[PDB]
Amino acid sequence: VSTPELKKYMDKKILLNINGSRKVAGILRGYDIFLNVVLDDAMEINGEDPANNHQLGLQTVIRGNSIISLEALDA
Amino acid sequence: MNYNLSKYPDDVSRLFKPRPPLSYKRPTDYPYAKRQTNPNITGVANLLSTSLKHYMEEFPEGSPNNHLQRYEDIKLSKIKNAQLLDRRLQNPNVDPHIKDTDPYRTIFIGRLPYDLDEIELQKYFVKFGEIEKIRIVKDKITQKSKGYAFIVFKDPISSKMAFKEIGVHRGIQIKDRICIVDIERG
Amino acid sequence: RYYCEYCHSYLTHDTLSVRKSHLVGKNHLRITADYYRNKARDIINKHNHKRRHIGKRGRKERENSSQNETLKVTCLSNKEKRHIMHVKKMNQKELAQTSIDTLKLLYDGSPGYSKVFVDANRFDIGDLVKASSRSRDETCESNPFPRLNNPKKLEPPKILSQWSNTIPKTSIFYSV
Amino acid sequence: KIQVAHSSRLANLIDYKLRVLTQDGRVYIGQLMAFDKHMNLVLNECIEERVPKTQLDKLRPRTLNIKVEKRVLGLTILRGEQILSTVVEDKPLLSKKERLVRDKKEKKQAQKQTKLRKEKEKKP
Amino acid sequence: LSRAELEELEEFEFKHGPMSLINDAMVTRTPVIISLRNNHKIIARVKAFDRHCNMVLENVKELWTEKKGKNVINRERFISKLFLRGDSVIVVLKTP
Amino acid sequence: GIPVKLLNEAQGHIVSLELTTGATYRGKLVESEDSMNVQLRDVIATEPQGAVTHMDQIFVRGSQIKFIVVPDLLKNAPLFKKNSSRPMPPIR
Amino acid sequence: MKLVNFLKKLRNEQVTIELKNGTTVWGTLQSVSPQMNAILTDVKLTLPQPRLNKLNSNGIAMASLYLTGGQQPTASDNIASLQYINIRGNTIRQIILPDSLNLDSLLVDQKQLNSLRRS
RNA sequence: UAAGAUAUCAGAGGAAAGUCCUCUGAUCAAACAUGCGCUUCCAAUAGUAGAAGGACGUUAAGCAUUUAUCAUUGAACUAGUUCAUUGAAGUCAUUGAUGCAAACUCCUUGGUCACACACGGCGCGGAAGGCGUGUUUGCUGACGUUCCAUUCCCUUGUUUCAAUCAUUGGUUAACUGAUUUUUGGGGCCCUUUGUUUCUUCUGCCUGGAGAAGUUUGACACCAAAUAUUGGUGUUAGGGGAGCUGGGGCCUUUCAAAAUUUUGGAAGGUCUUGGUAGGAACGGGUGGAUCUUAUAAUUUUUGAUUUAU
Repeated sequence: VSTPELKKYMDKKILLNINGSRKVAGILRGYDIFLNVVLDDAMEINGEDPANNHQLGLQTVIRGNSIISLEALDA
Repeated sequence: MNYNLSKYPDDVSRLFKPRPPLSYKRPTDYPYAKRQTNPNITGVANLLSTSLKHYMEEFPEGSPNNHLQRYEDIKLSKIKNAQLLDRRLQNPNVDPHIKDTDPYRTIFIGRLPYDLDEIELQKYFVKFGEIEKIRIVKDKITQKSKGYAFIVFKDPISSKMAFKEIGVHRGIQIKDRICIVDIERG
Repeated sequence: RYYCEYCHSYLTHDTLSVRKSHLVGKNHLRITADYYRNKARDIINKHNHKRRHIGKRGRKERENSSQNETLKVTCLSNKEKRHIMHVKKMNQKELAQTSIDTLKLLYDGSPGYSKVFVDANRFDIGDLVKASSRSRDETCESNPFPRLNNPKKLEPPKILSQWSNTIPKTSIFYSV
Repeated sequence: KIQVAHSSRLANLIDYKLRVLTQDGRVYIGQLMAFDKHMNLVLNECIEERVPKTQLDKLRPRTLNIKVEKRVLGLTILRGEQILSTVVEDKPLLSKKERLVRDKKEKKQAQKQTKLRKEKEKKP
Repeated sequence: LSRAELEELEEFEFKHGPMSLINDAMVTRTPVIISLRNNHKIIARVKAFDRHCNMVLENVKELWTEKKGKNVINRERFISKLFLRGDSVIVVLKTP
Repeated sequence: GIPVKLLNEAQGHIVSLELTTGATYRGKLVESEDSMNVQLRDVIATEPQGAVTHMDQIFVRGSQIKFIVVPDLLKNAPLFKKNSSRPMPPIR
Repeated sequence: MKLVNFLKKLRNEQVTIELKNGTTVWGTLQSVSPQMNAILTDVKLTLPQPRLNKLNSNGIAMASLYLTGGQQPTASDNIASLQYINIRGNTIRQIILPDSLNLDSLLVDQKQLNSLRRS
């Protein structure tokens, strides 16, 4: 029905938790009414900060049925 | 509280004091990652289709779907409705009762009062040219006036001027009912 | 249709933004501020009028309380009680708005006072208050020696009015 | 204990202290105040009650006593997706006769406000 | 679309579509096997079905197997008349 | 529906959450929409195994909320009045 | 068609709602909602024992059974009796309806006939 | 977010098929009344108690358990162990957490009613259901428009006895019963805690009082900025007359059927409810419900029985 208002968030670095355990940080470009979201320069965070962390791709789009939370780690 | 980023002033904002933080309690259900419905669903096996015969011999005749026969009663009744209509469509060049002069001279008049007469019908329709014939139609099964008549004028231009005038004029009032006019149709 | 039941009025032109112009409108804010101020006092002012359950007293306790003398009760007049409830209600308003902040007054010229007590410019709260001067740059170069006709004496300890005549009448030493 | 009306839906039993079950096996017990199309509900002074993992061997089939660890959380708004069933616990503080009395005095008082508002809006 | 238009569409998809397997199983009195997402299978005869795939069944024979450390048992539970919610099912076969 | 209309009544007051993953957030609630999804500001976030942190700004899909705890003084806001007398509307 | 409109006519019957958990609920049925929210009366909700030499039963449902406040202390086997249980629709897996009632009277939906009789 | 709808069924009627509309049946529902030898519950005072529920209370560092990071490099070492250095993350807690049990303290609830201290009911209530008849209505509520509507009295500690006073009735001035006024005596309550908590004003424990008022109104309270405006709430309880609804019973009158049953009218008696709003009509009116868009990520057409 209504579009989720993340208008203030876009172009900032954003951590979000995919389903349960996986955490994905990137720079948020765009969003839609289902909360499927797309972001640039993604990186999958893990327990060891430089070691297990690996980059995903140039552009990646996430389905909104696996967003739980979406914290804005910038201003 | 100190900051209170709210529409209200500082007194009203301090008025909505929240109950203190929720105590932590170690969770009892399954973790959200591990959550799943039963996997390893063993498919409809050949061994299952081998054990069908124990069920099949036990209930060889299935029970009758009598709720379906309520639908087979109605749909077959609608087809029989068409056949009684098919008995009627085979039976207008025959009827004797519609078989005088040119069908371009014939007005249909309809919705006429049950309790009209041919003389009042003649008065009104003779308004639009000399009449060659009338007939009110009556139910041949028992002579209820059917509420229609056929009126043959000496000219089809007077039949179409009678049509003009006394049907598209809302329906000619004769006695107490609003009488459509058409051309013969039939 | 849509309406705001604090104001009791329907919206004239229904859009989404006309709602938001009414939702953060000055008239509407003053209503909803005032609406909860009334429901606040009404739970306290309408005090729980409890229901009594009277037991048939004993033969024993009726004789032990008969020998005990009847105490005098004190009932004030209607004019008297209308004033004393005006006072006691205005007193409980005061204990709401005390907020004993002597401790902020004591650490005024200290070396981190800008960063902890100014509270526009902490870390925890500081980002939130800038939305809704004495800056963070202040160091201990300005005002090197506090006592240079600058500081004010510590404001003396407060005391109860009712019992203002329990105080010892004379000081021990001669003040200036 | 308490006997609920044999045909009483969720709309009827406002103010009845309920006993709502979620999918995880946690129960919220409080006074109901609203509900909805998809059955999410507002309890007034609810308490979540959980059977901890250690106690749960005790409920397996053999007077049992269960240490139920509960935590207060006043005035929640639950979600529908999570509810599994409901059961009634207590009946409301006010009578059935007295809940009609408070309705008719409030129905009278609500009407008096509008006519006093309409005539204060009409002339001024 | 109109309300009458959907009534035509529903009669089509039941008659000339994937659910025609169920509809042709109801009319011809042929028993079906159903697999629920429970991981246990019921051998039954259909008496009605619907859009959501829920269905009223008759002479139901459920067949449920369980295991605990590689020890198996095959349990059989008989029911006269049953009403099955439609989300539970994953695969319906029609017996020969 | 009142359950959702209440959540709009709680803007700019401290609330709690409990996401269906089993976390617990509690900070001041800035935004809410009709699908019960919320933006909290200046929060304290408690992971399901007890670990607590602080984060400035957070958004949550409404679908994962298990309950919200609201300040207790809204228990008598006027959503809950049974017999209400609205005036006659103005003509459009 | 809605086959939930069949359940609405099955009112005042003995029934067994059998849930997604594995919890069976034997009781007297009342008004079923359009979303299948069945609401019962004189109920007895239980868990079966999957035998197999002490295989552990549904851990979540045993908690939810005791929490209802219907389980009596000297219930040796795992049952819980109470009055009035309102049950959210999506949780229903099966409904074991009784042997006595005739389907043929009840499976004739009225809106099914009222579409054909009107045309 | 939208559209549509306001019980279903069957029969007769009005404008061969169907729709629209109307009165007659059945079933369904709601509200209101009103019954059932209906079901369950409603706490010592002839005593210092006790029942249900709590305590996010104490004893208590109780008792009994089990827990406190990983990687890299060197030394010693048995053939794992300790020490030191470098990196990674790191809820708080160890007076903890987990299991077991008791004692004490304290909180909220109610008919702490009337009669009786008497060798498997049929006292007056209130609370909660189940079941049955009857009436109204067929979603419900404001609002407007024409109409029908149309009352009073006493009391606000209570009860009981005595004294007198007045009024009314029975009988032969006297007696008896009922009711009211002034005093006195006794009983219980005053937490009514802002000393009757329907307002306002006067006022009180050697007393229970006096004055004014009651809904297009009055009163209380809250909020301001320099009196006004905007908000929340109060306007009660008890008894009697009247007036009217419902229930059972009695006698009379009438109709049908074979002295009786069924229905209708009136009078009498018992019991119970209401007592200031109600009817029609009208709207680009509110809310509820229902059907369909809607089984396609944000609730209800399955990723929580931890399973191979």
